[PDB]
Amino acid sequence: PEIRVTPLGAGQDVGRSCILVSIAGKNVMLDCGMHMGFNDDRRFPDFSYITQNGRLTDFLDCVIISHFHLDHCGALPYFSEMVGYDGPIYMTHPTQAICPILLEDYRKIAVDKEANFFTSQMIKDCMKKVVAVHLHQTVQVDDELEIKAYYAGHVLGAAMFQIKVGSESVVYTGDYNMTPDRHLGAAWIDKCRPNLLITESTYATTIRDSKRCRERDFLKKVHETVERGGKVLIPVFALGRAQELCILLETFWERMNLKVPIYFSTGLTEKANHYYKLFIPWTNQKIRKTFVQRNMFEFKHIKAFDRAFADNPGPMVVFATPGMLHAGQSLQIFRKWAGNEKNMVIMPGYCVQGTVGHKILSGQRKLEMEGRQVLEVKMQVEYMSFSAHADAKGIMQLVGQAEPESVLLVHGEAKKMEFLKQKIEQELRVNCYMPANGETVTLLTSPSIPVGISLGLLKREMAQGLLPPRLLHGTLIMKDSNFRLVSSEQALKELGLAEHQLRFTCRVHLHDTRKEQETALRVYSHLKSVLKDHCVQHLPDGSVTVESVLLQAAAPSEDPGTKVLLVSWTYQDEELGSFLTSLLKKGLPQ
Amino acid sequence: MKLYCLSGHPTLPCNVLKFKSTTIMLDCGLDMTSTLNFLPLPLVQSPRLSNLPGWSLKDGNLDKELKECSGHVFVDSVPEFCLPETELIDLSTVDVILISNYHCMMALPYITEHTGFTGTVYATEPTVQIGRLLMEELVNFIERVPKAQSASLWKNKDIQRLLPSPLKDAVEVSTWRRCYTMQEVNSALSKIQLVGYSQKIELFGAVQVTPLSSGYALGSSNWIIQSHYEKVSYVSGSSLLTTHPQPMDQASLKNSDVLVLTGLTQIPTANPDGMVGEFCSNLALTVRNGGNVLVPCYPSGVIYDLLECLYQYIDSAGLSSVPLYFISPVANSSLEFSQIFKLKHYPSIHGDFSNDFRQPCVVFTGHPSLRFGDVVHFMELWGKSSLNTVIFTEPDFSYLEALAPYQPLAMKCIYCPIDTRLNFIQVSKLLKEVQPLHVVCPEQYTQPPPAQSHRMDLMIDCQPPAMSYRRAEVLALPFKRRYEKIEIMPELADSLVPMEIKPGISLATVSAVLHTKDNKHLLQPPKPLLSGSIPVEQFVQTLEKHGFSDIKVEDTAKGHIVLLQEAETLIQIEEDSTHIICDNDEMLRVRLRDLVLKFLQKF
Amino acid sequence: KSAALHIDLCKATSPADALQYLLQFARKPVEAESVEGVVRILLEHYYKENDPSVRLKIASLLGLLSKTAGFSPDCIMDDAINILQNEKSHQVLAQLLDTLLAIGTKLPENQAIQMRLVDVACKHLTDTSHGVRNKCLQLLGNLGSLRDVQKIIGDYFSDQDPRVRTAAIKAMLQLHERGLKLHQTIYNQACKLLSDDYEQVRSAAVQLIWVVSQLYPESIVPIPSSNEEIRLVDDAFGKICHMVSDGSWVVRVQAAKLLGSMEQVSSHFLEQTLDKKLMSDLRRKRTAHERAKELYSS
Repeated sequence: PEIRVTPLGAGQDVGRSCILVSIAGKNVMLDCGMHMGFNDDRRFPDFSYITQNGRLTDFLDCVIISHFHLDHCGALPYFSEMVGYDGPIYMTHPTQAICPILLEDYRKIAVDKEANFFTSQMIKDCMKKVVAVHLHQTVQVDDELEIKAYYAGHVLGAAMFQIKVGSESVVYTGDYNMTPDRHLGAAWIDKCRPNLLITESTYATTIRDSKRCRERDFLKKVHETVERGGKVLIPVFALGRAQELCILLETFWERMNLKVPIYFSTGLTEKANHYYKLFIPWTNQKIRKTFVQRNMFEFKHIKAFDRAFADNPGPMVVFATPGMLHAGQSLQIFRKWAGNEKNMVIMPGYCVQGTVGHKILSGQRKLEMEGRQVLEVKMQVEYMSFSAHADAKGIMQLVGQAEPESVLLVHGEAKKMEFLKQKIEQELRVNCYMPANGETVTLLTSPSIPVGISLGLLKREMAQGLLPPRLLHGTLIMKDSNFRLVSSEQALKELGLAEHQLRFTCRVHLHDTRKEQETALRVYSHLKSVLKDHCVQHLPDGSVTVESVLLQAAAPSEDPGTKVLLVSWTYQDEELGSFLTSLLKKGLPQ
Repeated sequence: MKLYCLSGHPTLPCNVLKFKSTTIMLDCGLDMTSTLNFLPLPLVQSPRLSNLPGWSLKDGNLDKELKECSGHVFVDSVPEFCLPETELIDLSTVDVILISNYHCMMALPYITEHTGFTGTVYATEPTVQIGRLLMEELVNFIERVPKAQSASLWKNKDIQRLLPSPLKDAVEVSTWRRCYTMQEVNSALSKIQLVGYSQKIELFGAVQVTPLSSGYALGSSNWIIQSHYEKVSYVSGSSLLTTHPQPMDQASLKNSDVLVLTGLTQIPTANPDGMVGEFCSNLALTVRNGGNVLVPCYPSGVIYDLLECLYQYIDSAGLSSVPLYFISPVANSSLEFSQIFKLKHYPSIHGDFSNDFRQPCVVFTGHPSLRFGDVVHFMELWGKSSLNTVIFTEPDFSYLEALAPYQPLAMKCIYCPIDTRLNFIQVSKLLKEVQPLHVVCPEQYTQPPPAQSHRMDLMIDCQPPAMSYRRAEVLALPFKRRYEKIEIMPELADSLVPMEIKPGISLATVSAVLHTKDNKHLLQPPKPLLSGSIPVEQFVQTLEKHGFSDIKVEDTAKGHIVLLQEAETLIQIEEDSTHIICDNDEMLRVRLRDLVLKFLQKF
Repeated sequence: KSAALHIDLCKATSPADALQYLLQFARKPVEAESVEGVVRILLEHYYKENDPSVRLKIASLLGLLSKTAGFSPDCIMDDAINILQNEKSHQVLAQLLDTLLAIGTKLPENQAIQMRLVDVACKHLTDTSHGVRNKCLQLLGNLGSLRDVQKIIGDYFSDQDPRVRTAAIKAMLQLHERGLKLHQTIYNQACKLLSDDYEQVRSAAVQLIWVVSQLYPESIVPIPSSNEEIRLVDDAFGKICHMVSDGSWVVRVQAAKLLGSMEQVSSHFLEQTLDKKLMSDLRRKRTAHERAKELYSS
């Protein structure tokens, strides 16, 4: 009953989120990623489990992928041919549609950079081995194990997955945002009481309101730029991130409107527009309602921008394509904006992509490119956490709703995670981990054994319950097929054992001068007096009873000084029976 | 289990399942044949209605409130809808309501706002919205014209006996009510919690209900109610093959203790595909001759299937420039849902429509009942022209009732009813495999249909109980065994004490105490019955080992007596009977009891 | 017509024939003196009929007859009580208890009400019957005094079914609304069940916490609970806040109205409020501003 969780790519490292999870006899990989900012050694987080069993199918029962980000699902096509995985890859329906879109686009950027990358051929091969799982739909992947999606917010298609095989549930919750950001309300998980909860720890510091704070910051930054031809250079790595940026630009225009100039994500913003409109069910409840009654996500400005913003020194609001990549449209845009006063650049996401991330962190003016290029920047660098994610307050809340036996921290940096771990340990009465890459936690649980009762038995015991001490007896029948709990008598009847009786008769010797004729009457009257609230009877044949204990005056003994009282009971009445005989040994009133 | 059947019609059932101490109203349905019974109500005053005569019922009493059209009586009150009887079982005690299809969920707001009920309706997301815009459509039509001032005044038994055939056959007369307001609609939709497919929504930690896919139009959700022992499955609007909607989950409906099947073909000789084809031919023919076409349909399901075929025929026939004008308030919404999951739709008649109206066209109108809606008015305009046709695509309402008030109509009348719902052959093949032990289904299915002599009727091996109105029918299931989990840290250990009797059977004495938390059972630790025989030889040897001297054994009828002479003791050893007789020496008794007990099994 | 009805009831061919006739009679109204007629007849039939289905409706009919404007339910409450003692299926008993509650409210006389209450305390102890229990709680609540009643209701506060839990809370809530004063014992009990699994229960629980909070704001909770001693109302306000941030969309609605309605919250705590966590469902959002403005006055 031990569930072993070892993050091969997640854990202390952010991106390449991969977490193997061995609930009972079942292994389930939780993601498989393309850590960015490295030319090699991070295309796929190295696979210990792969090196052990030649075919992955045998070792691994199942694979759930969280959503479309290159972080999580990026290296999902690695697995088409080279390490040769077959089985149900389970993503939500919005995920699987957008997943190939980002796979192929990265595929494009990689080949212009030779590299033994997955072609579109093998990406498509991998995608053909995919099953779509609707929201809150319980699907048995195996005879025993099953997996249920939840709403994770963050992006359209962010699925929080609970793998449960038996009564022990490991619920991964990766990239979940606990606020109603645009396109997404707050992520709800019901009260599962899972044994292990696995969480994103990207933000281990508590943040302000997700929407209001990010609006204030954005507006301030824009105004500050605007003084002298204020440029915008913003990286956006997702389809639904582009939409967010567009909405922010709309807000800017609404508040200000001084400069007409607006730019869009890229040439194929048509597509993003399309996809968002398509998946009305998944979007934030309110937003969907607003869409059914109002126009959504108008954009016709990208084309106008491109030509205008071709290395010219104006105000154009360009959210470029893949910012934190080796090359791209975004790199070109950054090179264009580099070294001018006009320029202000915003890091909207987490801006953690290996080397580019490090450069962002320290914001060195003398930055060195991978190639032999000298670029010196003199723009203003500001980062805002506009990226959809849960703050350390949010992590606390979801831990609350799940209320697990234990938690495991993945997908944050160790320092941040450490503090968060300490907090959670102090706050809720659980022990939480923060394991590194390639390190397993053998968190012991114990088996919880399901057996069926006889309804009669259950009813009777329930009745005993309510009037007040509640001890309950009876046997189990164990074929290893149909564990049942049945009554004493019922079990006896089932196995066909005959009705046994262990009877005692004890001879009580009375020594007094009262006449033999009066014995039974004396016994009856004394025991009726003493044994309060007991059924005590004097029967028509002269014997006396105390509940089911039988008392009978014996025939005259050959000792004139002695009168024998026979006291008899079965083993079931042994306590009362021996009590009565110890009582009577003191003799009767005289 | 007692299932109470609260509605007569096979199509809309409203059947209430009392089970495992929790009761469920399996559907809430509004019948609407009562509405076809009343005289049609137009948006703008129609000459005919004003100039109509009475039927001369006489016999004192009413000449005001009963009219005559083509020798058939109608009533000069607002169409009143029959609703499922509320009296046989209190609504309060029916806990949650499950609702299957958007068409079958009307009358939800009647009950929720009228007769007291405090539970949570569970219905899958599509159906809720479709049903919402359908009731809004219904409310709009009856409230477009305020002619509800009048009273029917014909409900009396006496009045019914004398009056003619069309009215005579009302199964209930007294339960008819005027339509609910938009507030009640809102309350109803509010109480619905939107639950996706295959979602295991459990009520009060008792039973687990889950909406399976049915195969029929979007939102069609047959339900399974299981309790870990008995699986009861409810099978309404469960068309096998209807293209786009996710298909019927036969496998998920398999091995069900008790199957309730209620939704089934309104027309057994449906021949769906053929009728679609004929439909489109007829439409084409009439638009070619230059006469107009009128189609009375609903705002979902059949409408979209017929639209896709029409487009294809136009592509194939090159019959363009014939405006396909869909006229209904929620047309806007209807198309929106199609998008979410050359036809021009106009929410308002006498508006965009009036400005854009062209001389030939195909108009898909307000209501199939022909009583309340926009159909009425167009019917009147085109009635007087032989050229113009009307096609009834809808099975809900019989061909002949609509024809009845408007009997002197020039329009060529065509019937093209299409029902995608399982056929009787389909239901027969379904039920062989699903293999359920008892099935409950209305009388209608039990007997062959009135129209046709032929033996198409629904039959199962178990000879299934027929439902009926106001019929509380108890099927033959008692609960025999219920689950109870065992504790981890304290209990498992003590309750893992098996003693082997047989190769494949073991027995463990379990003692614990039970906490009944939120209707779930958990036993955790806070005189046995005896069985067996005493082998006399081995018993005496045991006695000797413990020091007892002077033991004698004698044969008796049906056993032996062991005489412990040194201890003034007798032990009578018989089949299933040991009798220890001694003096009042508790230590001696206890020692002998212990020695005897070693030879017996404890249960 | 009273004696004709008598004859029709027995002449039923089958169990389910009887059922329908009763149903049909339900739909024709009965005047003061005919209601006396039919009650008796329907009791007689109830004795002699072996099918529950029919017994159940007989009970419903009985309730309807009790509710008649002209009718006074005297000389047949004793009969009802007698049948209760010697009845055997839980559904029918619950229906009869419902009839009894109807009877209780019909006439406001102190003596008979008390009798009925005692009868229902007896029926309250019923086992593995979720429904007798609920009906009993309802009736206790409805016919109750002005202490013993209040004490009783806590027993069923901690009951197996959440369905009984809710009923208990509502019953106490009802007792308040007929001019009674709940105890601080009740307060503690309400704080103990604010965090139950079921959504119903939580809804009711805050309702009550608010109730007792308004009853005893001046009173204080001595228990430090990891901080210095603060006011009852202070803690109540806090607990209601938590609920705004609870994992349901309808639990928050409960909280929002009550949070706004709270008075004499300390200026510190009132200032500190996380009522600016308005999000997701826009119904809650709109609702929480309404009372904000009502009490910004304050």
